[PDB]
Amino acid sequence: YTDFENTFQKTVEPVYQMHIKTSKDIAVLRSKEWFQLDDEDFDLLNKTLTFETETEVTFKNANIFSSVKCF
Amino acid sequence: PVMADLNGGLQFVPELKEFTAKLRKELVETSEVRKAVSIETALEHKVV
Amino acid sequence: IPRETIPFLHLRKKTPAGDWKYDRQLSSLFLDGLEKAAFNGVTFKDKYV
Repeated sequence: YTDFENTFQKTVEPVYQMHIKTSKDIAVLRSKEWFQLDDEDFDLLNKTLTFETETEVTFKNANIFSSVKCF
Repeated sequence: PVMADLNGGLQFVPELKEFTAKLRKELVETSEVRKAVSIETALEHKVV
Repeated sequence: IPRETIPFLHLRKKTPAGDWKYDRQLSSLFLDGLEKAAFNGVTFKDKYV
């Protein structure tokens, strides 16, 4: 089958844990557009963040996704 | 006997040790943050 | 202590320039401690020297 236009995949990614030890970690996180905070001045230092993401990918072909969303 | 001071006015700064430490810390933090952000942007670009 | 004087025993304070100068407050504290020691006596209980 090559009808990738009708293929899609929704996957609940495993929960990820990240300990924010330094301001370098905060800078790296804030450099990510996808990483958004309700309180932009939230103090992430010395805090453990847990990410529960779901990825929805629509395929263009076998290898390359036509669109990738992670929310 | 003579005491020549060739210090360049370094004595007039208050808490020279703390000022120097904060200068080094600022430069180091800027360098590490920029390097980490560049590496992560590169990895994201390669993954995409 | 008279005004504009240096007591024989005083405590100095380091100025921002880095040099130690006679300090009225610290000197007064030290002299007051000396008077208390001279009159009441000073204890050194639980002091390991």
